[PDB]
Amino acid sequence: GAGPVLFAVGGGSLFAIHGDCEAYDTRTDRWHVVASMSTRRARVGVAAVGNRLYAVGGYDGTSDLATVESYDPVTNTWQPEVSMGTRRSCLGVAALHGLLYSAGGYDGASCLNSAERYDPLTGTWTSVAAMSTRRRYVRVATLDGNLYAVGGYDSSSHLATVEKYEPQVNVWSPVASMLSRRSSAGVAVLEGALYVAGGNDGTSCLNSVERYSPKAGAWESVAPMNIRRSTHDLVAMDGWLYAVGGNDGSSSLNSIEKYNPRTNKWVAASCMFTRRSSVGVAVLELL
Ligand SMILES: [Cl-]
Ligand SMILES: [Cl-]
Ligand SMILES: [Cl-]
Ligand SMILES: [Cl-]
Ligand SMILES: [Cl-]
Ligand SMILES: [Cl-]
Ligand SMILES: [Cl-]
Ligand SMILES: [Cl-]
Ligand code: NA
Ligand code: NA
Ligand code: NA
Repeated sequence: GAGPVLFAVGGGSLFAIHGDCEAYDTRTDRWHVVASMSTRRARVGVAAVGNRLYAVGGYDGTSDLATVESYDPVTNTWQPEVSMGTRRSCLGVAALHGLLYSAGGYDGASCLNSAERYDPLTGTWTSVAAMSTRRRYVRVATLDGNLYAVGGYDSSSHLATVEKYEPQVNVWSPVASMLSRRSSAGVAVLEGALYVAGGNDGTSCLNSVERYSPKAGAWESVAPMNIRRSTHDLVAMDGWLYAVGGNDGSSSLNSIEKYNPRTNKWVAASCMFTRRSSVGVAVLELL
């Protein structure tokens, strides 16, 4: 065998919030329309847990959502799940030891530093230790058994700071700060390194990319993307990085580019049907 399939869920465009979804087949470089969600969700957290898709929170054009829904690729369908304790748009979402974490975001009034976790067996959310920082527009990714919360926006500054959640003790700890301030960046783990691509640093949309090694605890610059992207998403697929959707500062992107770390190079791929900024992305193993 089963191969990786990329899923672009929700997002927005000019004056639009999407509920539709599409899937990218790496073998054929082709996109396929898949089941639409029950709710329109942009700025949604999307994570794969148990080879099932979870769309967490988001913004439906009027409200910041607490609701969650789930995608079954076998039947190609979505279903409701238990809602979070907080409404969260612009959040980070990741899978860790089989549990689904939601960190940071915006509840309609404040930038959140809180976090909670979902056990899909019991369908239950429990709060977890809060981050040291309010992190709107945060991204979250799992590396070596820890959660990494990357950049974001407290109510006033764009952040270059990073935290990591240790679940053995339920504690957030600082991580070396990135070389750049970034909100709405794309974040993904590839061959043991945490890649952060694009984002907005408070001044412009970024095409720069950096990566973090936990062994050293150090950040290192990497080839920039071909297109400046904020609110896009980043995912690891079959040895490559895929940067999906986002915004170049004016137009919502349907563009896709992929990063080969052996050549340190970015190359375009087949673009989506829909333009999706603040899009959720995840990878399933399917055959
Ligand atoms: Cl399918
Ligand atoms: Cl976002
Ligand atoms: Cl890992
Ligand atoms: Cl700032
Ligand atoms: Cl600075
Ligand atoms: Cl990833
Ligand atoms: Cl390859
Ligand atoms: Cl375009
Ligand atoms: Na806990
Ligand atoms: Na270290
Ligand atoms: Na490839």
